[PDB]
Formats: sequence, C-alpha cells, structure tokens
Amino acid sequence: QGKITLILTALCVLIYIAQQLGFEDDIMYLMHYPAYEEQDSEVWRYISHTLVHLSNLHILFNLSWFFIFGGMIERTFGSVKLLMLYVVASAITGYVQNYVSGPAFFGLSGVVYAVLGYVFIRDKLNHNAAHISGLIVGLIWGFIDSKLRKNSLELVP
Repeated sequence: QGKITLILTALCVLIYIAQQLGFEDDIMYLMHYPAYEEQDSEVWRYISHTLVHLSNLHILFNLSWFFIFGGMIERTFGSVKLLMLYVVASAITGYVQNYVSGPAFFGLSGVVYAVLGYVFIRDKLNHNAAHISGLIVGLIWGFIDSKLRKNSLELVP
C-alpha cells in the first residue's frame, strides 16, 4: 500500500471524526474554497475542501475508491505522481465547481474521478462538475504520460 495514499486516507478520517466531535463549523469555514475576494490568497483553500466529507456514505465510498486506486497510482508511478494528481485535480475540480455552482462543495470525488480517469486510460493503453472535470484531468494526464513513456522506450532494447 502507498504512503501518500495512506496519509491522505488517514487525513479524511481524522477530519471527518472531528467534524463530529464538536464543530464542523470551524473545519468547514477554514477549508471551504474561496467564496470571497480576500480568501482568494488563502491558498490552502484551492485544495483543502477535498478533506471534508458530508456523510458516512460520502466518505466510505470516496475512501474505498481512493484507497484502492490511489493505491494503484502510487505503487506503480510513485508517490510524487500521486501527490501531483491529488494537488492538481484538487485545485482544478474545485475551480470548475466554484464556477458552475459556487463554493459549497466538499470531498474527494473530483479527486477519485481524476484518479480513475488516469488509471482507465493508462490501463486501456498499456495494461457533478467536479466529477467530470476530474475524470477529464485524469483521462488527459494519463494520455500525456503514456505518450512520453512510449516516447523514450523507443530508444530502448
């Protein structure tokens, strides 16, 4: 199993648990995605919204599907690759969610979808704005990778 997978999966569990133990209101205010010109610069906001879950199922599904497949990416492409995907798909699925619906969204689906998006193409070849844009970031990113991969393998035994 992967180190970053597990730091991340660990993290969503603690924060959920704490959302229960007294207030989510602290958590939700600190992490939400900029709703506000000032908050623009509060840079953790682009990502942090991914770390808050809205229900026992919202989280059980996201963590199973991210542990398992985030699992895959880390163990196959390394921990940096998984960290980039997390960071980039987090910021982008959010940027895309804020535009269509505003800054009231939380959790790891956009991420999970990027994650599945990247595993699907890569598998396929070499074997809810957040959701779609995430999938797309996945599907695109993997294809770019696959391409650079095959590129160098061309001067190899």
